[PDB]
Amino acid sequence: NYLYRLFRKSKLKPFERDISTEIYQAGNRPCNGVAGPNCYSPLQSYGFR
Amino acid sequence: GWIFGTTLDSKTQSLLIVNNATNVVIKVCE
Ligand SMILES: *[C@@H]1O[C@H](CO)[C@@H](O)[C@H](O)[C@H]1NC(C)=O
Repeated sequence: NYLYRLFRKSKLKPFERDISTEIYQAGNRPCNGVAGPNCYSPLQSYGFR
Repeated sequence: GWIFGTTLDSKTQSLLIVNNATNVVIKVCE
């Protein structure tokens, strides 16, 4: 139930919130909302046990 | 009034300030 963002194209300004959910472009081919090579979701879920 | 934002396509928070000569309405959501 807890998620953290690990991929972004820049660094945040102090006291800023960004809650957008778009597929990160880590390569050259566009993601177009579909996961694949060089295309990952920006938010990874925590694994608390 | 004035609108503010990055892309303004219901993908990010967009600051909106509206004057109607009675109050000032400020909202953040897209
Ligand atoms: C705000 O949006 C612009 C538009 O893409 C971007 O270049 C900039 O890095 C963003 N600011 C932050 C702090 O991420």
